Formats: sequence, structure tokens, C-alpha cells
Amino acid sequence: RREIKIEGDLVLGGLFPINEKGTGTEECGRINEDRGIQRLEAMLFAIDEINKDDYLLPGVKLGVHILDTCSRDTYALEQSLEFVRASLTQENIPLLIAGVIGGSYSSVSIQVANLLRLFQIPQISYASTSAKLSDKSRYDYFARTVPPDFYQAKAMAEILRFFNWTYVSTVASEGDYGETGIEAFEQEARLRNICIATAEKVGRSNIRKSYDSVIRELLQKPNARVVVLFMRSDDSRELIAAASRANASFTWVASDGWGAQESIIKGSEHVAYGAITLELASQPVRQFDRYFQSLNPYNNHRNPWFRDFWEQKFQCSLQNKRNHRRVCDKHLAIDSSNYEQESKIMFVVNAVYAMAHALHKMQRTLCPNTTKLCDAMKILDGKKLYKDYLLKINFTAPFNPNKDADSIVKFDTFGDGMGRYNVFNFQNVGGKYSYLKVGHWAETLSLDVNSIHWSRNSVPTSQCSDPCAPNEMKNMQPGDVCCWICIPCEPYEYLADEFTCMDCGSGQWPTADLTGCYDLPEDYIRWEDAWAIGPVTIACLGFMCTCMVVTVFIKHNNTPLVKASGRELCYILLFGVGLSYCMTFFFIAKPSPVICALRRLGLGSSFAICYSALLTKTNCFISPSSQVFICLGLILVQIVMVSVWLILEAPGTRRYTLAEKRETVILKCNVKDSSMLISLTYDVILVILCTVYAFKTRKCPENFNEAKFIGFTMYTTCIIWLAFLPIFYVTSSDYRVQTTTMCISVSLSGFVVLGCLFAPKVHII
Amino acid sequence: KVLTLEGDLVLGGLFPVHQKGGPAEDCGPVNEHRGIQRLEAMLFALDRINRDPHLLPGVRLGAHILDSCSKDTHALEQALDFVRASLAPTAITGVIGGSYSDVSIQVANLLRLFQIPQISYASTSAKLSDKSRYDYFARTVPPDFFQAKAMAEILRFFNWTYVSTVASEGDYGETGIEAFELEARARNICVATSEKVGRAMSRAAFEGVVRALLQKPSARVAVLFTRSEDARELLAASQRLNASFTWVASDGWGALESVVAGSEGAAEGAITIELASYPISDFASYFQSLDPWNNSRNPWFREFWEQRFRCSFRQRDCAAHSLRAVPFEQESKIMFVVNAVYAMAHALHNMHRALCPNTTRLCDAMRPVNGRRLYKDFVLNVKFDAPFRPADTHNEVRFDRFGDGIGRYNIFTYLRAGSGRYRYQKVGYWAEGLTLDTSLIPWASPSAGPLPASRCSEPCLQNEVKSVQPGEVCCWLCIPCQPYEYRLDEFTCADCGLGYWPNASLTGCFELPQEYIRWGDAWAVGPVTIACLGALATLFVLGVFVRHNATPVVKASGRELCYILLGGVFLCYCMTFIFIAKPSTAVCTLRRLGLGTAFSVCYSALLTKTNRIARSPASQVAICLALISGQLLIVVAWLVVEAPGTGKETAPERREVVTLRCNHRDASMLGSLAYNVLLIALCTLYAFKTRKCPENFNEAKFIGFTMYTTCIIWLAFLPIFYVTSSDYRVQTTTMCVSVSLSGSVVLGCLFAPKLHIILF
Ligand SMILES: CC(C)CCC[C@@H](C)[C@H]1CC[C@H]2[C@@H]3CC=C4C[C@@H](O)CC[C@]4(C)[C@H]3CC[C@]12C
Ligand SMILES: CC(C)CCC[C@@H](C)[C@H]1CC[C@H]2[C@@H]3CC=C4C[C@@H](O)CC[C@]4(C)[C@H]3CC[C@]12C
Ligand SMILES: CC(C)CCC[C@@H](C)[C@H]1CC[C@H]2[C@@H]3CC=C4C[C@@H](O)CC[C@]4(C)[C@H]3CC[C@]12C
Ligand SMILES: CC(C)CCC[C@@H](C)[C@H]1CC[C@H]2[C@@H]3CC=C4C[C@@H](O)CC[C@]4(C)[C@H]3CC[C@]12C
Ligand SMILES: CC(C)CCC[C@@H](C)[C@H]1CC[C@H]2[C@@H]3CC=C4C[C@@H](O)CC[C@]4(C)[C@H]3CC[C@]12C
Ligand SMILES: CC(C)CCC[C@@H](C)[C@H]1CC[C@H]2[C@@H]3CC=C4C[C@@H](O)CC[C@]4(C)[C@H]3CC[C@]12C
Ligand SMILES: CC(C)CCC[C@@H](C)[C@H]1CC[C@H]2[C@@H]3CC=C4C[C@@H](O)CC[C@]4(C)[C@H]3CC[C@]12C
Ligand SMILES: N[C@](CC1c2ccccc2Oc2ccccc21)(C(=O)O)[C@H]1C[C@@H]1C(=O)O
Ligand SMILES: N[C@](CC1c2ccccc2Oc2ccccc21)(C(=O)O)[C@H]1C[C@@H]1C(=O)O
Ligand SMILES: *[C@@H]1O[C@H](CO)[C@@H](O)[C@H](O)[C@H]1NC(C)=O
Ligand SMILES: *[C@@H]1O[C@H](CO)[C@@H](O)[C@H](O)[C@H]1NC(C)=O
Repeated sequence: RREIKIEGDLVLGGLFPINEKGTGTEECGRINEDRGIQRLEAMLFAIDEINKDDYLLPGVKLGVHILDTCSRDTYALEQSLEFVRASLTQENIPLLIAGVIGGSYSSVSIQVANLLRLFQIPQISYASTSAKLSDKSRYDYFARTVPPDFYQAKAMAEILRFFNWTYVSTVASEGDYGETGIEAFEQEARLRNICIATAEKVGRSNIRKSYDSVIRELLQKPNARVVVLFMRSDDSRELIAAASRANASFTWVASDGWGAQESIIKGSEHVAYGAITLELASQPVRQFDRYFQSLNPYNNHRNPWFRDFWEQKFQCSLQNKRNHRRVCDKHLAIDSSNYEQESKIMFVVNAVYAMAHALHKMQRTLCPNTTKLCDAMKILDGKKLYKDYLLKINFTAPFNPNKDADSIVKFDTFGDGMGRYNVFNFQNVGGKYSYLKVGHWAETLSLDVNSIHWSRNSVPTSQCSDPCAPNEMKNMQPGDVCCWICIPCEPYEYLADEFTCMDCGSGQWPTADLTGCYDLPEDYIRWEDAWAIGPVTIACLGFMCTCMVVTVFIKHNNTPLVKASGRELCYILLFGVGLSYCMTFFFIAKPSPVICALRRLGLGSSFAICYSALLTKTNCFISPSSQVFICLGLILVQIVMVSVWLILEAPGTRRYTLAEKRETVILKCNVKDSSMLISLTYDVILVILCTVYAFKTRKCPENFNEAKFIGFTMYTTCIIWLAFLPIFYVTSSDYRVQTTTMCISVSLSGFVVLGCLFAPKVHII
Repeated sequence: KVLTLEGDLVLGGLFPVHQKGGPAEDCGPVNEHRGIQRLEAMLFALDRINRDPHLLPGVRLGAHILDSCSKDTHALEQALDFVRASLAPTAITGVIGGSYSDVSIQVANLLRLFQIPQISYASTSAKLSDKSRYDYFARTVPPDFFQAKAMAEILRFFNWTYVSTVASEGDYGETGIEAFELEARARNICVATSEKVGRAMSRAAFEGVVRALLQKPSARVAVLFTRSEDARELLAASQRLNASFTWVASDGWGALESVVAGSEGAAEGAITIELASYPISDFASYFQSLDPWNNSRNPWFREFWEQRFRCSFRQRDCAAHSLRAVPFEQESKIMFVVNAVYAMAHALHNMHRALCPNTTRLCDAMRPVNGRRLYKDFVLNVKFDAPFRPADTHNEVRFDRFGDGIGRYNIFTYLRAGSGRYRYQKVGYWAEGLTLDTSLIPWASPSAGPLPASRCSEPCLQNEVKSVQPGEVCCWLCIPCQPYEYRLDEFTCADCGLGYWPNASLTGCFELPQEYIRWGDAWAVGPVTIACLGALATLFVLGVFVRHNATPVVKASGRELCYILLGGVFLCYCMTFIFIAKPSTAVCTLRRLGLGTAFSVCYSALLTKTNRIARSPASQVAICLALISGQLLIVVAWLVVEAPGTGKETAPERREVVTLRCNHRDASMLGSLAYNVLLIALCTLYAFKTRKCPENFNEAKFIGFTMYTTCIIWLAFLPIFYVTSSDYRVQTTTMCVSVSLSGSVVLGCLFAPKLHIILF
């Protein structure tokens, strides 16, 4: 095998993916030019700079023991045993390893950390961004200068919150990065109250139908235009191509898998327009560029992989031993034309310098007053080096003289690098499509909306609904929990919850949304109204007229001594008329209290008295007195079973109506109106039947007035009964039926009193 | 030194042959029971397997056994040989080793990355069961939470809910108590005191912790999950302080006599548990027949012989000693070592059968041995009879889904024999459920309490209420509620009342309508007599007025006045009857109307008598009707001013005073009655002052006497009604008798002599 074993006072390990992984007999094949050679040369350049430095380890020379990984877990684990073989109690003398600058793959880093935690060897990764490595309970000697993968799920979640994008669609990829990202973003969205519409999953099969199905599923939702992507490069390219083929238009918010790469927008620049992508913040190193551009196979002997890298890059052979390749030109060199700096060279340099600074602080603290390798540092305890010195570093980037505030290299409590990302917006210029940096996320959000294209006119993506005021506007949840429809409820219903309108009260309006559950004030209480004062005055005038007639009859009762019982009949008729007149004034009571039962009793007593008076005249000294006594007993019995009607329910139960707005009811006199009308109509028809027989009967000329009066009263009673019942039977008005009934009653009382008092009026005059 | 044996398949091993050395050396003295005996047990198991035709007849099992020196740091560098062999090294198919928990944890962490299954024989750590960190670790011994569950089941069996757990300060004890607390709170077991015991704690600290344990009188049981030395020190402190407890200890105590060494007086009644195992007859013969001359496989055997038998190999004097003569005590973990070795061998045999069917030897499909398939598909799925099993016992070797053993413990009790010797006697076992016999335990015999640690206080759930918390969540203090404080819920007593006692329902205070509203027949007989007298008076009046018109004396007087007087007497009788009736709103209104009408008619009769004496019938009738109308108006005004109601409340404990009278105050009615009585008295006084004695003398004298008697009756019945202030039944009886006397006076007044004269 090949390795770098430069000696020194302190030796730092190294793990790089110099060879690409393979299958079959060849465990690992092609040389990885970008992630395996450039990073290795960057680490070597950083080590040389530290050795040449006068302020960082001036008396200590840093050696390197750099191995390969072949981009696989097993071979890296096999070589990691050489880092721990030197710490065990002549062909190949091992070198004590202070720390391992290794990584570049999440699985490789995980396996190496698992192996190294048992031997107390600190490890600093330069490219591994897996969230599993943040668990210090399993990797307690691991650190990294790159932020983990769930910082993007926070950065672009904040980006979504900035533009009020709450109901978005999320697309992930099969594996570990895509998953960990998608659950991290879901957690951040639920923390920020951002709804997720659909969650699609994309595998590595690259099926031509799965991508179209995903595009169709995303498209069948016109109220979710912002799409969040946690996908790898080729999967994202295939999804974008499928969207272009389906003629879709979305607002892609992607992760570092897209970034500012060009291979994804090839041939599909239309749908991808306006996409916002995150890219890890990284700055070029000019010193590394100068160091790398001055490397030749004849002067670089420390690197055993440089010959293979040169042959693979230039497709030539230095020693063409009958091979099918050209001879490498002696003037061949690498320049900016065919070489571009890798994005994590500065991260590798930062990791190496962090290890060097930790060692320098340990050397200064343990043994001062000298600059050399001390006896106390011979044991080289890894726990004290990592938990005390390595995790408490604070220094600026060695090769960044321009920026000093955003170039601080330090690890947090979990041993992870600071999360700095660049926001890129895919825009056009007028025929040229390119990415533009429109923001930056380093623990804070900062964008430039003016320079953003296709999102300056931000796409409206509300939470599947709009804010509706609680004014009787019920929110019913569809199958999607985040969606709302804001369907109204009935205006009379008063809102009490969110998922239902929860009507309160039968006939009561609300006030704003909830407080209107109190009883609605009834409009039945209307005293001294237009149709109330007039009937009161009419009843008072009728009562005064009846009283005057009674007084006149009393005065005119001395000389006409023949009417021994006629005076009593006139007195009882006047008493009944007065009782009826007082009963009319009882119904106009605006409050309508429980005394309406007493009003019913008085009306029944008046009707019974009128019937008895009519019967007594039709029938006609001791015998008239007996007849009057019998009539009085009959009236008492009539009152008795009239009061029997009240032995069931005097006030009632409740009085409602179809209208839910007024509800103008007495609320205390809700007795059976049909039963009351049936009981009232029976007396009228009985009186009519009793009086019709007397009218046909021939009476004496002296007593013809009684027959004529009975005949006149019989006609009025039938008309009153026929008029009263139909109006209240069906309409059941609040007060129109009551005033008409009172008017009919007072008119009948006036008619009967005039009929029975016409003769005394003529006699008096 | 490395123990290597030739074979087709090599099985790794790791035993604590040497004890911890410290700063002087990595490891020092050689363990004789945990390092040598277990290693020899493994060697014997491999020899038996190689000599077993039914277990790997063609494949010969090798051995690569190393020494961990009872240290985890040394264990890692020792175990960094199996991985080197997998990468002349001999490839192995799995290690059978790991006695201490830390050593096993380190070895499992190292070998997980290289797909090497590991079967432990003595590691009982509770943190080795999760597969998120140990993908290839298995063990024959059960973990500690199984014995925690066994202790919890023992506590529940004896209905011991109030316990006091005592833990340790090291890695052993904290996890055990943490696991036991959840299972105790899941089994309704209450923990009173929880503390930690340290190795550096002196005698004063142990005395203090014993005093803290004694601070709870109701906690006489202590659940010890500690080490042997901590338990011994705690028992010593308890004996020094003369403390008595029923200790329920774990495998840390077990059946060891070192804990009860010098403290036999306080350890009586302790229920200790121990891991169940049996001695192997063949292993004892194999180990006892071992000598350094005929045993070259073991590199540490010479050092073990030198340490056990005081001698040196420099001088030829160690040949006299022999293991046969000296007693041999078999280690309790020999069973588990043999079981682990046999389980690994059976897994290898099953995988060979499933991968090399035709051939009976090792085939090309098993030249690389992969840990994943062997562990997941074969090692876990083993179900075979344990080797060298006793005659009729049914031990079975199998693994759970966490790669753990089957929990089988033996329950021990520290009995006190009659001869005076103290010994441990097994009283049951715990395989899946507790199987205590309760026949060998000295305190389990029927006596005056088998050390009952019931609870903080006696629960009350039969008829009382338990809602008082003195500070402990599960301490139930029960105080019987008042008879009127009927129980409605578990944490409250409703104030509904005492008369509404639920009929074995305790839900909503089911009302009892057993109330004495009125006397149906006990006291209504007198009211019945009054009603009968009133009816007789009414019948007498009815017979009276038939011939009243014919009689000139009645004709001269007001016939209508006599009729209304008879009607007033009938009204008085009806008022008495309605007073006798059961009270109600309608009943109260009827009674008030009746008394008002009676007073009105009495006043009208007095007024018309005065008018007749002074001097017309029409005017008298009009005046009396106007007076009656005014009285009715004031009565109805009072009735509408104060509304009537029903429902009376009184003292608790079944007063039965409900519905005694209408809920409307009668102060206004009494005032109106007094006013009309005063008016009647003034009218009677005016009539007496008038000198119309010569004419209508008998009737005037009778009327005056009746008025005087009525006034005297009213003035005598006012003080008793004012003074009683209670006893509604007696008050109603008094009112009825007063109105009956008033009616009797009314009927015996001037109307009666006129009727007598007419009859005669
Ligand atoms: C209307 C309510 C409040 C009171 C009850 C009705 C009263 C006022 C009525 C019912 C019967 C009536 C009596 C019937 C007959 C007679 C005989 C006559 O020769 C004089 C009037 C007189 C004595 C009446 C007076 C008034 C009277 C008592
Ligand atoms: C006494 C003779 C002259 C007959 C006249 C009777 C008059 C004064 C009576 C008969 C019916 C009476 C009404 C009956 C009911 C009510 C409702 C109450 O909430 C206020 C008083 C009021 C409005 C009464 C006022 C007085 C009234 C109008
Ligand atoms: C004043 C207004 C509210 C009307 C009240 C109802 C009046 C008219 C009713 C209610 C009860 C009735 C009385 C009931 C019973 C009797 C006994 C009978 O032998 C003569 C009539 C007489 C005395 C009635 C007269 C009229 C009466 C007083
Ligand atoms: C319902 C109860 C409480 C009423 C009690 C009073 C009754 C019995 C009284 C009050 C007024 C009385 C009437 C007053 C006047 C007369 C005229 C006379 O020529 C015959 C009797 C007669 C008709 C009386 C009958 C009895 C009478 C109706
Ligand atoms: C002046 C007197 C003699 C008139 C006749 C008696 C009157 C006052 C009596 C006779 C029947 C009685 C009614 C009988 C039953 C009930 C039902 C109860 O739930 C309320 C009271 C009420 C409605 C009573 C009111 C008073 C009443 C109408
Ligand atoms: C002169 C005579 C006839 C007048 C008789 C008036 C009677 C019928 C009136 C006067 C006062 C009234 C009572 C006043 C208040 C209440 C309480 C209510 O919750 C039920 C009805 C009830 C109990 C009424 C029943 C009828 C009543 C008793
Ligand atoms: C002269 C006769 C025929 C009619 C008038 C007398 C009777 C019916 C009148 C006189 C005074 C009146 C009362 C005056 C005031 C009130 C208070 C009011 O909140 C309810 C009605 C009530 C309780 C009235 C009921 C009817 C009443 C008792
Ligand atoms: N930094 C990465 C992140 C990486 C990744 C980034 C984008 C798309 C796919 C993807 O694959 C996974 C899968 C799991 C965890 C991390 C990743 C790392 O390996 O940790 C990787 C770029 C670094 C490198 O390999 O040089
Ligand atoms: N099975 C044990 C249990 C062991 C233990 C047992 C009783 C008292 C203290 C104590 O120390 C701890 C601490 C943590 C975990 C396990 C234990 C093991 O070492 O795993 C031990 C019998 C095995 C042996 O050493 O032979
Ligand atoms: C997001 O909403 C807030 C208020 O809800 C507003 O101030 C802000 O300008 C919005 N951002 C947009 C529309 O990009
Ligand atoms: C424990 O209580 C149960 C009833 O809950 C009883 O059957 C059992 O005998 C008790 N155990 C004793 C008293 O040891």
C-alpha cells in the first residue's frame, strides 16, 4: 500500500478518499482528483505553513501519517488500526498520533470515530455533515469544522417564514441525508407553525414513471406553489427534468444538494427559474492555489499518489512501457485553465489549524517557560486535549486577512462548526441564466428582496385558507388539518367554539360572537301604545256609563215598586257588565304576569253571569227569588269548574315561535290557546242555543221587552263568537288578537247593557 | 501468555485470570475462582464438544484465550488480536469471554465494527441489552432488571406497598434502583426513603442512614440493592443501633455468609435472592485431576499452583500437593461458561448444516465466517437442552430478542434453627412468576402479624372517605364525614343533607320523601271531630231556616242576615277543615282566604247587629257587602305582596319538618286579623254602650255575650301563639280548636235562642 509517513515531534493522522470505490477484484480504482488529491495537498500545505510559522508551535515540528480510505467503510476501518497501534503496551516503527484529520464521508467518519473513541484519539472532520455525528454519547471524541446537515433545514425554514410561506410541499430523497433533512425541516416547520401539504419520496432507481408521478402529485394542489427539496444532485436533476416535461411551474426551495450547480439546469432552465437554493459558505484560498499550481511529478516526492493522479488527469504515461498512451510532455503543468479549487480546501485548512492551535495551547499550559516536547506531553492524554483545549478554541481563519468577524473558527458544545450558508436565486439576465447570491445565513436571516427574481413578486402561499372574522363564521376542517373553509352558520346562532357554531338560546341573537346567550327582551310588553290607550279609554267610558245607568235605576227603583225582582236583575246585569269591563282592562297588561289565570277566572265568571242573566229573563215573589238563587248556584258551579281548569298549570311552561329574531312572548302565560278558545266558545254557543228558543216563543206585550232584548243579545253573541275564534286559532298574534278580543267583548257588553237599559232610559226621560 | 489450541474453527476467550494491579503493574495476583476455574470450564467444554459425535463430528473447535487482567484498558489491547486475525493469525468465528461489565462493554464496542459475535458468561450490566450500541453481544446470565422485577413481585406477594429502597454509590445500584422504581410504581408500590451508600462512608454515616431508615415507623421493610461490603456494613450498623428490619436483598447479598458475619442477630427474616445454578459433576472431576506436569495447555496454571499452594518451582517441593486432597468449591458461573460455549458450538453446527448440507466437514461456503448471519440467524435462534443437566431438572438454553439469558433466581431466607445455628434455606424460585412456598419462612407461619408493611395509613374505601394528604401522595387519611355530609365522590362529601341519605348508591343524594307533612290519623281525629261538629251545625242551620220565614221572630229580624251568619259558620268549619288538610300553596291560599272571610262575616254580622240596635235591610246588606269587598281586596293585596311557596328546611339528622307550612310569612295576615278583631270589639262596645236593652233584650244580651266570649278567646289565644314559635302541628291544632270555639259561639249566639223558641 501507499502512505505518507513524514516524521516529527507530533504526528497528525489523515484520511482522504484518494481512490474512488470500486467492485470486484479492485477494491478501489480511479484517483479522486477533487476530494482526494486537492484536500490531501491542502492538508500538506497547511502542515508546511504551521511548521514554517513562528507563532504557532515554534519548537515543535508537526509530522503527518496520512492514509487512504477508497471511499468505503471497511478499508478505512482497516487502515484506522495503524493510528491506534502506536498506543499499545522493527520492520515498521509506528508513530504516535495526536489527532486524526480524517473524514470526507459520513459513514467513513462514523466508523473511524467509533474505532477511535475506544483509544481516546481526537478526530476533526473537514467534510462530514451527518447529524448522527452530533451524538456525543456515541462519538465523544469527534469534531468537525463544517456544520451538520440540519442547519439548512433551519435556514430555509426561516427563509419560508420570512416570505409568509406557511403551506408548502416537501420532497425528500431515499437514503440518510434526504431523510434526516426532511424530518429536521418538519420539526422546524412545526416549531414555526408551517404546514406541510405533501411529503414525496424519491429513490435511487431513477424510474421514469416515479418522477412523473411525483410531479403530478405536486401539481394536483394549486394552493401550494413553494416546494422544499432535500434531494441529491442527480435526483434533483431528474425531478426538474420531469417538471419541465410536465410543463409545471413551482417555486423550488432546495438544499445544498442543488446549491449553485450547473448540471441540474441543463436543458430545463424554464421551470427551474426563480428557485432559491442554499450553498455552504466557502472562500477560495489563493496561497493553496499558488502551492498547487507549482506541483510537478519530479519535485513532489512526499505524495505517492501524485504520479497516478497526473497520469489520470493528463491521460498520459511518464514511463510508457509499450502502453496505449502518449508520453507525458516535460513542459506539462497545471494552471487555472484546467484546475479549480475545491470548495472544502478552507475547511481542511481550518481543521488542521484547529488541531495545531489545540496542541499549541496544551503545550503552553502543561509546560511553560520552554518551547519543546515535554515529558508531561509524552503521554498525550486525548480526553484533556479534546474536552478542554480542542473544544475551547477561538481564532480567525489563517488565510483570510479581509474578513475577521465572520471567519472565526470554533466548535460549539457538540463539537460542530459554525453554520454559514449562502442564499442563491436562479435568475436570468436577458438570455443568459446564472445563479446570483441574494442573501446569507450565519445564525441570522439576511436577504436582498430587490435583487431576487420571480420571488420579488412573492407567490401567495397561504395556510390553505384566509383569516375570517369570528362573526358567526364557523371554521370546519376538511380532510387536511391545516386547511380551513370558514363556512357561515345561522345568524341567530351565537358562536361558542371553532369547529361548530354552538347555538345558545331559542330566539336570542348574539352580541359580537359569544356573549349574546342571554334571554332576548320580549316586545310583548307595550303599555300605553296606540292600540292600547284607546281601548282603555273606551272601557273606562263604558264602565262610567254602566255606573250611571245603575245609579239612575237605583234612584228610579222607589216609585216602580212592581219590579221587586227586576231591580235585582238590573243590579246583577250591571255587576256582570262591570266585571266584563274590568276583564277587558286585564288583558291589556303589558308585563302579562301569572295573574292572567285570575283574568281567565274573571272572564269565565262574567260569561257565566251573562248566561245566567239571559236564562233568568227567558224563564220569566218567592219563586223568582228561588230562581235567582238557583242561577247564583249555577254561576258558582261554573266558576268552580272554570277554576278546575287552573288545577293543572296556571302559568304554563314556555311560549316559542318560528321566528328566531323577536321571540316576543309573555313567557309566563303560555297556557293552551286552543283549549282556552274551545272553553270560551262553548259558553257562547250554549248561550245562543238557550236564547234562540226564547226568541221564537211568544211573550206577553208587557214582557215583550225581555224577549226582544234576548233576541237582540242572541245575534250579537253568535257574531262575536264567529269573529273571535278564527284570528287567534291560526295567526296567534302577539297583541293584535288581544286588542280585537277586548274590543269585541266591550262592544258586546255595551250592546247588552243598552238592550237591558233602553226601557229605563225612556222611562226616566 | 496466550492459550492457543489447534482446530478448524477457533473460538476466542477472555477471562480475568489476573486481578487488578494498579500503578505497580498492569495486573498482579492470579484469580483462582473467576480466572482459572472458568478458563478450565471452557477448556473442558471444548474437549467435550470435540469428543461429541453429535456436535461438529468433522469440524474441530480451536481456542484463542487471552487474559484481560480485570482491566478494560488492557482488555482492548488484548482483544486487538481477533480483529488482526480476521484481517500465523487464525481466523475466529466469535469470542466467548467477558466477566466484568466494563470489559464486556469495551470488547463489544471493539468487535461490533468487525462483525464478531460475542457471548458473555458473567456480565449482567443493564446497559448491554440495547442493540443500538452492541450489534453482536449475547449473554447467558440474565440482567439485573429481571431480579428487580423478582423483588417487586416478592413485595407484591406479601402485600408490602410501603418500602424503603437503599442503593449504592457505584455503577451497581443506581441503574437497579432506577429500573425497580418504575416497576414498583407500576405495581402500586410506594417508596418512602431513597438514598445512596458509598464505600468511603464511615461508621457514623452508616449509623446516620440506619437512623434515617428508622425515621419511618410504618416502613419496616427495606429493599437492598447494594454490594456485599455495603450490606455487611449496613447490617453491622443496624446491629449496633439495635434496629429491626425485614430486608429484601438482591444477588449482592444472596446466600453469602460474609454479610451475616458478626451480625446474625439482625439478619433474621431477610429475604435474599440469588442467581440459580447447579454444580457440574464432570467439571469437578476434571478440575481436581489436574497437575502442572500433565497440563501444558494452560500457561497460567503454574502461577495458579504457586499462589494456591505455598511453594516455588525452583525447589522440587510442589509435587506433594494435589487438588484431589484439598476441597474444591465450584464457581457459580461455571454453568454459564459451559452454556455459552455450547450455545456458540450449536450455532456453528446449525449454520454448517444450513450451509454445507451434503458434506459433514467444513465446506467452501464457510471459509469466510461472517458474524452477521451467524449472530442474527443462528446464535439468537438456539433452543437446546443444557449440558450436564441434573437428573430431573428442565433447564433450557435460549436467548431473548435482546440477546439476554432467561431470568431464573432462587429465593433464600435467613432462618433461625432451633439448635441455634443460622443457615440459608431456599423458599422458592423466580423463573417467570414467583413460587414462594411460605412454609419454610420463620415469620410466614400463622402468628400475630407476619411483619405487615401495609402502607403509610390504613386505606378507607368501604364507607368512609379518604381525601386527606399529610404530605405523602399515597398516604390515605380517612375521617368519617358528618351524617348530613353524604358521600358523593372519592375526594369530597356533599352538603346535600342527612335526610336524603343514598340507598347504597352514593351518587347524587337520592332524596327520601319520608317527611311528616301532617298527621294523617294520629292527630287528625280531633280535626275530624271539629269538622263533624261543623257539619252538624250546618245541618241544624239548614233545618232552622226552613221555618224561619213562618216564625214572626225570625221574620222581624233580618232573614238574609241569619243566612249569611249560617254561611259564615260554614265558612269557619271549612277553614278549620282546610287547616287540617296537608299544607300547600293552594292550601295556604285557601286557608288565608277562609280565615279572612270568616273575620269579614263576623265583623259584618257585628256591624249589622249594631245598626239594627241603633235603628234598612238593603242598606245593611250593602254595608256588609262593601266591608267584605274591602276585606277581600286587602287579602288579595297581601297575597300578591307575599307569594306562597312549598318546601321547608330544618335541622339535619332527619328532622322531617318539610312541608310544615307554606313558605309565605303571615305577619300581614295576622295584622289584618288583629285590625278586624279590634274593629269588631269597638262595634260590640258601642252596641253595649247603646241603651236599647228593653227591646230585643234576649237577643241583644246573647249577641253581647258572644262578642265578649270571642274577644276573650282571641286575647287568650294570642299569647300562646306568640310564645310557641314552633311545633307547627300543635299550632295548627290550636288554630283549629280556636276557630271551632268561635263557630260554636256564633251558633250559640242569638240565633240559637230564636230557634229554641220557634221549636217550643
Ligand atoms: C265582583 C266581585 C268582586 C264580587 C262578587 C259579586 C257581588 C258584588 C254581587 C254578586 C251577587 C250580588 C247580589 C245579588 C242580588 C242582590 C239583591 C238585590 O235586591 C240587591 C243587590 C244584591 C244583594 C247583589 C249585591 C251584589 C252581589 C253580592
Ligand atoms: C272601580 C271601578 C270604577 C272600575 C274601575 C276599575 C279599574 C280602576 C281597574 C280595573 C282593572 C285594573 C288594572 C288591572 C291590572 C293592572 C296591571 C298592573 O301591572 C298595574 C295596574 C293595572 C293596570 C290595573 C289598574 C286599575 C284597573 C284599570
Ligand atoms: C274582581 C275581578 C278580578 C273579578 C274576580 C272574579 C269574581 C267576579 C268572582 C270570583 C269568585 C266568584 C264567587 C264564587 C262563588 C260565589 C258563591 C255564590 O253562591 C254566589 C256568587 C259567588 C260569591 C261568586 C261571585 C263572583 C266571584 C267573586
Ligand atoms: C263563596 C262563599 C265564600 C260565599 C259566602 C257568602 C255567601 C254565602 C252570601 C254572600 C251574599 C249572600 C246573598 C245576599 C243577599 C241575598 C238576597 C236574599 O233575598 C236571598 C239570599 C241572598 C241571595 C244571599 C245568599 C248568600 C250570599 C250569596
Ligand atoms: C272571595 C272568594 C269567596 C271567592 C271564591 C274563592 C276564590 C278566592 C278561590 C276559589 C278557587 C281558588 C283557586 C283554586 C286553585 C288554584 C291553583 C293554585 O295553583 C293557585 C291558586 C288557585 C288559582 C286558587 C285561587 C283562589 C280561588 C279562585
Ligand atoms: C275578590 C276575589 C274573588 C279575588 C280572588 C283573586 C285570586 C283569584 C288571585 C289573587 C292573588 C292570586 C295569586 C297571586 C300569585 C300567585 C303565585 C303564582 O306563582 C301562582 C298563582 C298565584 C297563587 C295567584 C293565584 C290567583 C290569586 C289567588
Ligand atoms: C274594583 C275591582 C272590580 C277592580 C280592581 C280591584 C283589583 C282587581 C285590583 C286593585 C289593585 C290591583 C293591583 C295593583 C298593582 C299590582 C302590581 C302589578 O305588578 C301586578 C298587578 C297588581 C297586583 C294589581 C292586581 C289587580 C288589583 C288587585
Ligand atoms: N458533507 C457530506 C454531505 C452529504 C451529501 C450532501 C449533498 C447531497 C448528498 C449527500 O450525501 C450524504 C449522505 C449522508 C450524510 C451526508 C451526505 C457528507 O458526506 O457528510 C458530503 C458532501 C461531503 C463529501 O462527501 O465530501
Ligand atoms: N455479573 C456481574 C454483576 C456485577 C456486580 C454484582 C454484585 C455486586 C456488584 C457488582 O458490580 C457490578 C456493576 C455493574 C454491573 C454488574 C456488576 C458483572 O460483573 O457484570 C458480576 C458477577 C459477575 C462477575 O464479576 O463475575
Ligand atoms: C410577511 O408578513 C409580515 C406580517 O404578517 C409582513 O410584515 C412582511 O412584510 C411579510 N413578508 C413578505 C410579504 O415577504
Ligand atoms: C395479600 O392480599 C391478598 C388479597 O389482596 C390475600 O389473598 C393474600 O393472602 C395476602 N397475602 C398475605 C396476607 O401474605
